Amino acid sequence: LSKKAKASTVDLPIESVSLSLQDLIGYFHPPDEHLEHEDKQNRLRALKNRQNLFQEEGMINLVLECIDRLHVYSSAAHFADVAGREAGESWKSILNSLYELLAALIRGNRKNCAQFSGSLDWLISRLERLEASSGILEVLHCVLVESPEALNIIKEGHIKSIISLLDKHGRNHKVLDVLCSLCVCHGVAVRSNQHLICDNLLPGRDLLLQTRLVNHVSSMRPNIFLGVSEGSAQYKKWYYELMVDHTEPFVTAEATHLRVGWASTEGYSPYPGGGEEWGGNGVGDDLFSYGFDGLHLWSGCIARTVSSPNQHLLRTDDVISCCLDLSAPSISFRINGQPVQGMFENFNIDGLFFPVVSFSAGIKVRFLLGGRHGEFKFLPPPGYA
Amino acid sequence: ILELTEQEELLKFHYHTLRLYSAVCALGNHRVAHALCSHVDEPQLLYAIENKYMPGLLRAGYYDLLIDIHLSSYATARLMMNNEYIVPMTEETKSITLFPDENKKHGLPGIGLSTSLRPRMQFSSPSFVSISNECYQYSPEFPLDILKSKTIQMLTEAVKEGSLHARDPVGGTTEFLFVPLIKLFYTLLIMGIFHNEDLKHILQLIEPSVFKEAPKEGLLQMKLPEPVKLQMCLLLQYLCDCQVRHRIEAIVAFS
Amino acid sequence: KKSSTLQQLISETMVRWAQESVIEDPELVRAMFVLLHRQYDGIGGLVRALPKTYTINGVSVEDTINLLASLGQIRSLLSVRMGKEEEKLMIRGLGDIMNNKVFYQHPNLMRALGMHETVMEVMVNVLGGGESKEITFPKMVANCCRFLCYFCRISRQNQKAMFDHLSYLLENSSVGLASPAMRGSTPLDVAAASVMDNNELALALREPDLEKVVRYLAGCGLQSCQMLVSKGYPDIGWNPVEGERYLDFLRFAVFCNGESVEENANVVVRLLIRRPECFGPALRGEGGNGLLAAMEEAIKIAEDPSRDGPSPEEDDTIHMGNAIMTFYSALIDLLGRCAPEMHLIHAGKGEAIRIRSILRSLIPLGDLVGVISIAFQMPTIAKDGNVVEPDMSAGFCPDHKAAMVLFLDSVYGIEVQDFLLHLLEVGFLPDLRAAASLDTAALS
Amino acid sequence: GVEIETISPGDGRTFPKKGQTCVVHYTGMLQNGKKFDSSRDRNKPFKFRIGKQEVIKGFEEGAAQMSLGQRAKLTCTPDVAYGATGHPGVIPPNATLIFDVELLNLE
Amino acid sequence: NLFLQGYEKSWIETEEHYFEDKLIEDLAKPGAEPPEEDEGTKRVDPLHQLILLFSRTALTEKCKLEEDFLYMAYADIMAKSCHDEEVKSFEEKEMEKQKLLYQQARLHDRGAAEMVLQTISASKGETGPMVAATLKLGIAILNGGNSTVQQKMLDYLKEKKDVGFFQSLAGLMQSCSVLDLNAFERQNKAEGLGMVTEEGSGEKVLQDDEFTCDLFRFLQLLCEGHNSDFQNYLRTQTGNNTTVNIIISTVDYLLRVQESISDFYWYYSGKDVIDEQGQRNFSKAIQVAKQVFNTLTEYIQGPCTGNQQSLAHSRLWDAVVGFLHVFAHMQ
Repeated sequence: LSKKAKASTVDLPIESVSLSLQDLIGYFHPPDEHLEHEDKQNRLRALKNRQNLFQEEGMINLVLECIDRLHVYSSAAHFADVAGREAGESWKSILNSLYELLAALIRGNRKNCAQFSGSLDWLISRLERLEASSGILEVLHCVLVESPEALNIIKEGHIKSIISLLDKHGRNHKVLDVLCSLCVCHGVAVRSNQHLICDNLLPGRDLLLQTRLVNHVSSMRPNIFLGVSEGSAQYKKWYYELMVDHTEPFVTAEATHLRVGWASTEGYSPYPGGGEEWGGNGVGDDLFSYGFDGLHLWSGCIARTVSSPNQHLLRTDDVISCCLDLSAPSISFRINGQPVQGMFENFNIDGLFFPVVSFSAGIKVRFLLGGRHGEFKFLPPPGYA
Repeated sequence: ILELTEQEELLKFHYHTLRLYSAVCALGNHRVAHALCSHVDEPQLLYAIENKYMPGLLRAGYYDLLIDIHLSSYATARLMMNNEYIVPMTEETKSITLFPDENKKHGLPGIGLSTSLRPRMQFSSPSFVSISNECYQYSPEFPLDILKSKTIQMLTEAVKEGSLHARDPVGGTTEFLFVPLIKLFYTLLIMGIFHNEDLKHILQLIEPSVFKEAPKEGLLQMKLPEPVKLQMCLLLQYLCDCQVRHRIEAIVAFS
Repeated sequence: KKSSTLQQLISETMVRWAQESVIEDPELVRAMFVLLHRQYDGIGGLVRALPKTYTINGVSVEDTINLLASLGQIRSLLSVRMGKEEEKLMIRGLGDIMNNKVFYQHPNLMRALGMHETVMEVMVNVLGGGESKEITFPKMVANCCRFLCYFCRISRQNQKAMFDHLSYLLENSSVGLASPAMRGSTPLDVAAASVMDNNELALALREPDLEKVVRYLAGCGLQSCQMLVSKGYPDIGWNPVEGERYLDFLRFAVFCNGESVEENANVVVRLLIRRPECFGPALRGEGGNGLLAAMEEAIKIAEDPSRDGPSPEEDDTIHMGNAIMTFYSALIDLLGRCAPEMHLIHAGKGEAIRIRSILRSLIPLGDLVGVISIAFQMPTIAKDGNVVEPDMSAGFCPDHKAAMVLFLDSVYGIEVQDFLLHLLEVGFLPDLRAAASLDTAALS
Repeated sequence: GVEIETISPGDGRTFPKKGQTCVVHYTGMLQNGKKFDSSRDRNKPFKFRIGKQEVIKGFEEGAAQMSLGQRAKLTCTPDVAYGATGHPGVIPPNATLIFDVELLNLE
Repeated sequence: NLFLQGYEKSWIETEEHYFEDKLIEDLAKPGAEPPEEDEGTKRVDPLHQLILLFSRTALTEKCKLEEDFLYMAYADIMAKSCHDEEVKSFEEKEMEKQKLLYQQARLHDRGAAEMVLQTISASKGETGPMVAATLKLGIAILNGGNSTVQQKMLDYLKEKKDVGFFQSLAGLMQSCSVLDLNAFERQNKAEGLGMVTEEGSGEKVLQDDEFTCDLFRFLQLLCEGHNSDFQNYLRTQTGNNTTVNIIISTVDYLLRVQESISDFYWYYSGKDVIDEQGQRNFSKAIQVAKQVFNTLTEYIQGPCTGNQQSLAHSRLWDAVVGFLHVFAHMQ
């Protein structure tokens, strides 16, 4: 078929090959666990004898040759164009069966795994191919588990190819198992493999799941809902204050969270919009809240450094004056009476707004909402209520 | 991370990731252990050790990661030196006797003056701002006093709770509850960090009646699973080794 | 009842568990019954512990701690695959121990700690890794062999302990024979140190080991050195460099404390005469020229630069004339040491008479007399006044004639005034005259 | 090549002198916000004696620009940071480092 | 340090306390079975579990019999729990016989005979302390000609068609040692030079006489009581693919030991007095040859015509001729 002989002229025993591959896999099937010890040992002895005879007659090289000649076609459709549409159907199944047969031939056999060390490099070269990735991974795992000599051949290129398989195919734990086998074999550590895997997998922090301790953050708000709409009785400018009676910068190893500002609901529901009910997220961690933390304005989980006279993180005896103006959408802040030259504006005003403070543990704060609910320490800006 | 009780695929991948961390730091790779101290830090390790809602696979993986990063090197060194007795001939050495007093009753195993030479325990401070490389000798530091206190407290809680055969063991199974905790305990005991009153409380936890200092039901009476029984066998093996070492030192003193 | 004792508690606990359930874990069963046997064999614990118990005085505590730390590093490096960094670390550790004073002052402590076993394990790992192909990390093998040689030299008990590894070292005797400055850093050197000047171990030496050594010597005498011919040396038909090493090991096997071990000497003589190719091209006994002719051809080779050097201290340049000289000299020395005793000859032992007759048939007296009569190269004073001194490592040396004299005295002996005066006139007196002439201040 | 921002002010007078040991608490983040190092995690103040090349020079002079009792954000470019090589296993090549550093003491 | 080593050699090692019978009795006890009231299939007791562990380890396929201190110690314990050993009454002797039968039943009711057969088979003809302990345990459970133990051993061998057992037996016979004049003369030269014997007796001459005696005593105990089944099976194993003639192997070893005894006779014929070391060597070699002769007699008594013909056509007559020469001159 590669020489372009007529498809009808040359014959592929596709069905015979499939049946023989299934029969060979059954022939090399390992013993079941539930059997008695004597029968299990007899089955293992027979399997080892079969593997030794196949290796001595060189069946592994024949299986490798079949795999190599099947790999010249990139897909079942390509094999169907070259060799017929039934052969195209059977191509992927035959490749999988061939890889399974190779793995069964070499599994648990130290001599066979050691002899596969020379061809180990050829095996890894086709890790990227989706049709053969799983079978190549299983064969590699068996070889690395059994033969230290084959482990001695794996190099930086092979390790990087395995890590690239992780990078391009997603989170597969069998790749991690292969890397563990590379790290340690028969209680003997390979410093080179350990260093390579570390330096080429950990610093990226883009594939493995990353863990961190996060302080719990809770939010408190008054039962006040402010909105703007055409032909509504709602006022449009509002003002309030927050006084920090006490805050401890580091209760834990993570910095204390304290943010003050405004938040918006989704539509006219009383529930705060677009945020997590619990977790480490506070004001300004989504596009429904708008926060100030003394140094940064927070929105959409993004901070922006904002200047102020003697700028500092919110501390003891700090008075933050929050101003909301829905006429022209704007949110402004004053720290200890001095203006903060940063503003939130042109945000969505189709929902109800309310004052909000977000915090981790270690704070004492006081809402000053005016009137009989806290006397203001500064005169509100003109027009604001 | 407590949702990984219900995300199965993420749980499996993260457990194998922890196994990969252990493999890359295995057998005294102090540079890799220092590197891993950046990815899995001491507060994370302590929280994973103590949390009761932790998935069992992740709990075992994090116990193993703590032991492998911070404890395994010195534990293995002391285990290699375990079966050898180099006893200096000092006044302290001449002081040891077989029995504490005239009433020839065995002292509590591991408690008492021991003078045989042991490997020196040294640790390095993990700091990625520092550019010195000497820290690549010795394993990274960990708070051993805090680790001892937490291990004793959780072991007492587990002994009290599992004796009731509760339907909610930490980690989901009695194995997940006891195997990692007893493993970390046995590693600390091998290193010999425990001293005096801590070791007395420990011996009372193992067996209150036998180790009563001259009702309560110890670990050996709790109908344990087979891995837990294996760990207890290791523990009693170490106690017998301590008795043998005391006998050797006293023999030298008399000699 | 309350156990009152950890021993009773453990016994009861293991028995109770075993009768409470059928344990499905073989490891758990093994641990349980090991613990129970420990409880019932408290004597055995001491039986195993006292041999590994060692006491030291207060002044040695710091040095012992440093030695134990180095030994711990070396033991820990057994659990990692050997590489360049591991090689450096263990070389440093072995150097630290060899520089430690407790290593010399407490050989029994080292033997109890089993340091020789650890270093042998490392050497086994390194050699087995690529035993068939080129030896990876030869410097580790050299350092390990040097350490084991020092260990053997420390004490006789250390020598006896290392003697138990003779078979493996003999199987690996050909690791670094061809490389110069690898002298004293080979498994054959370790094997030689395991027997050197120890009559008990020399007598404990058995025939198969000597047969191994003789087989290696025959291989050297029949085939050339493949590495030397790959580095350009002319392809002569034999391997004097390795032949001399094997002959030296046989010399240590047959000669001990200034007296010949008769059993080993007879066995080695029988094996050598059964494999006549062990004697070299001159003494092949079929078409080969005499020993004097071999010495003269080696002289011509040494003073011909093309036949000596590779032509593309010793380093790459192994002087082949000197190598042939040293091979024949070592063979003659070994035979002379294998010669029987004069008291045995006088008593008339048939075995001694037969061995002496065999050696006389091997080596004619005229060959020895002529080789002794061969003249030396002399250090001269140039017109500038500086000493023009020949490189003895590349030419004829007095040690060859010393071996000649040893064989002549042990096998033939000087018993007639005519032969004594003839030998004095031809070979001895010129040497004394030259030594007397070398009595100037600069030339001495 | 170090950019300093005040988080909480110090005395504004007492600064590290040559041959002096700075005792600090720092938290190290990659430029994307991922934490890689922290002395507060280990509960041990970090001590370094200035001018003797103990730490990365970015951290060095950024601390040197700080007054006693001050908390600051230190942005160190890769040239003053580990740079093109990075730090194997923790810091990727060409990484900008942000440090939250508080000078606890001078001794 | 010298005192520590000498004390270990002279007091700790010489300390002997007897616990094997009590330990085996404790391990054979079921534990609170009616109290857990399961009343199902009876669980195997701790001794049965231990014997099963050893049997499984022996049955596991390996290229070499791995040395196991646990197996050695517990095989020694089980062997010592059986024998538990001027003139005696008939009642006393009968009580001793019944006690020995009960002690052997404690082990062979739990698979001990199958375990020792499996360990011998897994030895694969390589002598060692494992094989020595296994042979001692087999002798302990076969002492007195235990018909039940013999029947169990034969039934297991016939069921499993264990050619490896007989191949290992032949290998052990071939590996059994004999007297060595070379070693004896080297030792005499060493003593004449005057070096102190670091080993107690310089036992290298006739390396393992105790092991050889144990092997041939086990073979004799297999056929004790004119057991036609074994005294035919050892000659030929009908149901097996291959057959090893244990009778011929025994007579070959007898020939070897006779040649060695003749070697010592010819060495000592000229000398007026026999040295103490030589006399000890004669004693050990004569003991070994006596055990071999007893084993052959047990092979052929209860007339086993096949064994008789095999020995008649074997090399027995040459060994008998050599022994007759040695007797007629040393008398």
